[PDB]
This record gives sequence, C-alpha cells and structure tokens, in this order.
Amino acid sequence: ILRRSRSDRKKLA
Amino acid sequence: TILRRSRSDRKKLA
Amino acid sequence: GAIIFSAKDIFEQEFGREVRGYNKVEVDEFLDDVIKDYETYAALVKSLRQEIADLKEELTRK
Amino acid sequence: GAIIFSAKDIFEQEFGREVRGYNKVEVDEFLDDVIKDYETYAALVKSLRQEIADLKEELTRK
Ligand code: NI
Repeated sequence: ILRRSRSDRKKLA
Repeated sequence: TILRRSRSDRKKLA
Repeated sequence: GAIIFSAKDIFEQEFGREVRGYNKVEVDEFLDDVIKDYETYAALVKSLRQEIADLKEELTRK
Repeated sequence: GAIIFSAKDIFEQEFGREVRGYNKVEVDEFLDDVIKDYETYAALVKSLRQEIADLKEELTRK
C-alpha cells in the first residue's frame, strides 16, 4: 500500500 | 537510439 | 518535460497477452524494479534541483 | 548506488516465454520509452550533480 508492486494488481479472486 | 528495444534485429545483440 | 513516464505509469501499464509471449511474472518483477528506479530518480532530481536553486540563491547574494 | 538498472540493462533484459504471456511487441515498445527515461534521468542527475559540485566550489572559496 505504501510501496507499489505490480503483483498488488493481480486479480483478488 | 541504438537502445531501441523494439528494433527488429535486437536479437543480433541481446 | 523530458521524462516520458512516472513511476505511476510503470505501475499502471497493462499489456495484452499473445499466444507465446513474455513470461508475465518475470516482466512484472522486472517492472517492479523499474518502478523503484523511477521513484529513486524522481526523488534524486527533485532534491538536486532544489539544492542547486538554494546554492545559487546563496552564491549570487551578499 | 541507489539505481537498480541502466538503460543498457533495460535493453538487454531477457525474459522467458510462456503461453498466454505478455505481447512482446507491446512490452518492447513500452520499454523503448522506459529506456529513453533511463537515459534522460542518468543524464539529468549527472548534469545536476556536476553543477552542484561547481557551485559549491565557487561558494566555499575566496
Ligand atoms: Ni543551473
């Protein structure tokens, strides 16, 4: 949340 | 410049 | 200015998929390092350009 | 130093292939612009740090 990573954008489900 | 990764012949170096 | 992307743009960038494409996890892990570099460079330039402004204000005055 | 990659590293980076991976053309054309920013940022920090060194030399001497 304070350090952007593209895996934070993987589908939740 | 020379570092255009989309050069069609990039594979000649990298 | 002369910079094309922000870190934000690296984070948001999406790519379509093709039949035999780049490994996505590898691209995305790579881009995560690119994000860090854009964050670092942007912070370095802000600090350097402010330092310069401040040193010039000092030098050019009594 | 604090930077992970050079522009040359972005150009030379290899990725595996996978079925349903990222479109290589799209990733590469995006990395074209990333590379240009790495070149610009490297040149910017160099220009700025060199100017700072010159201003400090002027300021700290008679
Ligand atoms: Ni200046």
